[PDB]
This record gives sequence, C-alpha cells and structure tokens, in this order.
Amino acid sequence: MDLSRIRNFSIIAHVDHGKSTLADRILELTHAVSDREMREQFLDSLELERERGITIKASAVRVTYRAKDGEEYVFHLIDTPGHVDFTYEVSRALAAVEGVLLVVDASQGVEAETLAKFYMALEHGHVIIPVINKIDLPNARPLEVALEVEEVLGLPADEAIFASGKTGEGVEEILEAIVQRIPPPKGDPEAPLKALIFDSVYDAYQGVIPYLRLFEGRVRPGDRIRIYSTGKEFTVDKVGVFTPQGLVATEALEAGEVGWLVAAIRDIHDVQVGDTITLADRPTPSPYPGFRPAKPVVFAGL
RNA sequence: GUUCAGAACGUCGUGAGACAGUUCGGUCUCUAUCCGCCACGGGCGCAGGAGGCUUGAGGGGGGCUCUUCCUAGUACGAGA
Ligand SMILES: Nc1nc2c(ncn2[C@@H]2O[C@H](COP(=O)(O)OP(=O)(O)CP(=O)(O)O)[C@@H](O)[C@H]2O)c(=O)[nH]1
Repeated sequence: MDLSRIRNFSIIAHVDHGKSTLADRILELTHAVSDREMREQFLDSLELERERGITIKASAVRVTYRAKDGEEYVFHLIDTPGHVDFTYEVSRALAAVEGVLLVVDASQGVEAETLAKFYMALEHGHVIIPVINKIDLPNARPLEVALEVEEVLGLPADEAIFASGKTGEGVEEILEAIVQRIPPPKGDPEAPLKALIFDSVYDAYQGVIPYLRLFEGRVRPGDRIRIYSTGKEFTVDKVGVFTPQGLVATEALEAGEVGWLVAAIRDIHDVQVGDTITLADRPTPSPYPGFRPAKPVVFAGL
C-alpha cells in the first residue's frame, strides 16, 4: 500500500529466451512457497501450460518486502510471454505495467520478436531493461551479444544485468536495478474511482474475477461501482489480493495496486476483456483509452 | 480344383448326347540296388612300435533389428 515506490513490469523476451524459469527463479530468491517451489515455470496454471511448456497466460504475481531497505514489496509481476500469436497480453494486458524486462537471448541473439515488442515499449512510454538470459552455455558472451542491442536493440548496453533465469546470479539486481530504474505509476488520491481492468475470467462459482491496475479510488468491499456500459456490477465485495499460489484475503486496494474486483452480478459479458470506466459518485470524466483485440489474417476452418 | 464313370439346372440339338457354363459326388500303390545326403564304422596307408596333446591349409556355423531415454527437444527455426 501507499503510493510510495513500487512499479509494474512485464517480462518480455523471445521464445525459449527464458521467460518462465527467469520470471520465477527471481521469485524463489526472496520467499513465497516453502518446498514445492516454482517447480516447472511458475504461473503454469490451466494445467495445459505444463506440457509443451508453451507459456500462455500467467500474470497474478504477488510478493512482499523484496527491496533491500527501501520501497519494499513493489514489483507487479507479469509472466506474460509471446511469440507472434498472443501479443494481446504483452500488448494491452501489459500496457498496465510501466516497465517490462527485456530478457534478450544471449545465445541465439536478438530476433524479430524482441525487435517487434521493442517498438511498442518505445512510443508507449516505458522504462525498458535489457539483461542476457541463460549464461551457462558455451556461446553466450553477453559482450558481443550486447553490441546488437546498443546498435540493434533500441538503447545501448546499459548492462542488461546478464544473469539468466535458470540459476545463476539469481538476478539480485532487479530488486536494486529495476527498482531504482523504474518510478511509480501516478497516484490519484482525491478522484473518482477509475480503474482499468486487464484480462478477466469467468464465474463458474463466485462470478467473474477480472484483475487490473487502478489509477485512483480504492474499491472497498461494497462500493456501487460502474463501467460506462450499463454498469450494474455494484455491491462490490473485495479488492482481490493476488498471490503466488491463489486468491487471498486483502483488505482494500487503491491507485496503482494491481488487484482484482469481482462479486455482484457475475454474468459472462459486460466488462469486456478488461476496462472498468470507474466507480460511483462523480468518477473519472473519461473512458480509460484501451486498445483493440484481434482480427487480422490467418483464419481457421473449424 | 480339373480330365473319367453316377446326377441335375441353363441352353444347343428332331435325337443319342454335348458346353474354357455352372452343381454334389468321386480307390493316390510308392520294402532303394546306383549317384547325391546325413550320420557311424570296417581295412589301410602315414616307409623305426605304441600311448597321449594339439596347430590349423581348409570347410561350415553365425551374420537381424526396433523403442524410450542421456548430450538436448540443444544446432537448424521466424514458431510448431
Ligand atoms: N540453465 C538455464 N536454462 C535456461 C535459462 N534460460 C532458459 N533456459 C531453458 O530454456 C527453456 C526456455 O526458458 P523459459 O523462460 O521457461 O521459456 P519461456 O520464455 O517462459 C516460454 P515463452 O517464450 O513462450 O514465454 C526452459 O525450459 C529452460 O530450461 C538459463 O538462464 N539457464
């Protein structure tokens, strides 16, 4: 809590470049989970992610005092990977994060993927960070590999903290690197609840649960919220305190805090892949400018 | 199965019969002399008599292959 320090970031790298073990390896270095560690790439939910190791959707992210005497628990994880297909999450879903790691491959080098997203994280305005991954193999000289970055990967070689996900220096700089590197995401203390839903899900039991980062206005447990479109999901319930295993208690959230908001009128379609306009009582005076989903070439023949 | 005799259908024939048209029936003799072959011996040679142990010309036998897993889902790949 408190608009002090802390920042959001979404890991972004090429396929296999190390976006599973790295995004987790840095987790089992502070706390969370006793024995049954990450196991095989955290966020491996849906069970389907397990096999094929094809990361699809695994955000959540919930840590704590992981900063060496400073801002403390402040690093909205975003295990959102991609490789030309699910650029959605890393697109709009990630847009909610003001800073995404750049785990560029140090063995295979930089590919189109990195050069692709690099453009979005440019004009979109965000604090990019490069850092070679998997530095336990023969050809992995972060040196030369870096040359491409300082002359092919946007900025130069500001020390991508080449540590690599799988084992290694356990990437301890992130807690002291990305922290002091990235600032805070606004605050909004006296304004109308105007959160911006990220992805979302379904009910099946306790209505739908769409998570997202809010700008201003803490939705306590029982606040007649609204989202432009009709908006009848009032009564509220809870802010939704994400974690590394599953939903938790959580008292109340505020601006910036990447949480969820469910309960009251579940339904299936009424909030869209995300968005939530605002709350009640003269809220935001505009709609959180979002983005499109998908509808290009490459169709199907079911 | 088809090539016998019995029998029937179809058709051909005035008729007995007939048809690479079908249909059911319907005795398979097989003591080996020689070559060949498989094993096993008999005489005898091996230029002193016998008892053991072997090399090997040479010849035969044998030679098949799939599946997961490791280096690694790494090189390749812009992914699968
Ligand atoms: N030893 C070691 N292995 C690594 C390292 N980085 C990646 N790997 C290996 O390569 C594979 C790919 O890494 P991982 O981050 O899990 O893939 P991913 O990027 O999350 C999948 P996607 O690209 O779709 O988001 C992993 O199975 C892991 O074993 C590293 O720094 N050290």
